[PDB]
Amino acid sequence: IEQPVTTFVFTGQGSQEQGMGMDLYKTSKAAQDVWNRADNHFKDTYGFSILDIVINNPVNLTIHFGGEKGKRIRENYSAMIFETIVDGKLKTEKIFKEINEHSTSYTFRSEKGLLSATQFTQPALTLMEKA
Amino acid sequence: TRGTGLMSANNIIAEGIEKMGVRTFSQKEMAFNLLGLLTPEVVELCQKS
Amino acid sequence: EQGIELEHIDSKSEFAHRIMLTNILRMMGCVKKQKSARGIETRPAQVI
Repeated sequence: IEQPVTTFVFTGQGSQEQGMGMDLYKTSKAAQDVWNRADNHFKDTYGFSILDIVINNPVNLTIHFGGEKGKRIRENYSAMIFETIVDGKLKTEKIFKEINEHSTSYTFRSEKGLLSATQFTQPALTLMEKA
Repeated sequence: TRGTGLMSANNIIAEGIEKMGVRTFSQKEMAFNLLGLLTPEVVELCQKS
Repeated sequence: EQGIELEHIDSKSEFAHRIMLTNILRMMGCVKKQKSARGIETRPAQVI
């Protein structure tokens, strides 16, 4: 028997909280596969664990670019641009200006917790939901 | 490495070795040498081999 | 340790051998355990 006509609506930013959907992470095989899959992608391309961020709101978070693995992770921040269309001719303002061949660290500052910063909140929501 | 600038049993002969065409070191020089193994080039190198 | 030839290797030399080698290895062993613990794989420690 067909369930009554259903709409799924997915909440955007602002609702984010420490510990969000880590109840499901304990219990659900399907949820575990979503976080674990994404936390391995983050750990290896950008040098942080999105789980750690969600579980314990860290105020500061330093990435280090040491060893061969670490140099690969630094190229992944250096490649991230912002091909803006500002002026008649497009101008490319490279995100993370403080990251060059001779960096060994980059630190994400927040006031309250990193889970309230746009770039961590956006994934933590989008996972919690997808899970 | 010439201990202090006083009479170490090893110090009195430092001058004598140097006549072979060799170098001994003050501790400030041997410090300098080892702080060169913490520069970001030989740190970057240590991390390879 | 001075004036300790091979006939005179005793407790002082056995104890020195622990300061200058086995416990060096145990101190580098330790930092590997505390770094691994916290999944730190990109911030190595130069041992001089």
